Amino acid sequence: GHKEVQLKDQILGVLDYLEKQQSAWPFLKPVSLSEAPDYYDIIKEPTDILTMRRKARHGDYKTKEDFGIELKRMFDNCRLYNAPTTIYFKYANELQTLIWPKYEAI
Repeated sequence: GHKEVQLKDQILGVLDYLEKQQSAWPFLKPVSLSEAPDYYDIIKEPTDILTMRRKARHGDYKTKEDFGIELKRMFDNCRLYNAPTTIYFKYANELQTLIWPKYEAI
């Protein structure tokens, strides 16, 4: 109904802002299974911006918190897989800092 429609539109607005930040490049699409099988040996709940966008468009987020859990996991996955000294880890920190207030405002 209208609450789910409104929520979808708000989530897509957050993902739009997310996707245009310089620190978003590592997170735009799923990690290639072909290129990086070892990634999926460590990360068992993968996600990325494109997958969240497609899920949102198709109504797969029933509540704000369902989206929040997956958005948080995107950053947590990077900081589990990659070392603290990598640019990826730093970009995860920078991007989460930027986006979390937008998420809370939903």
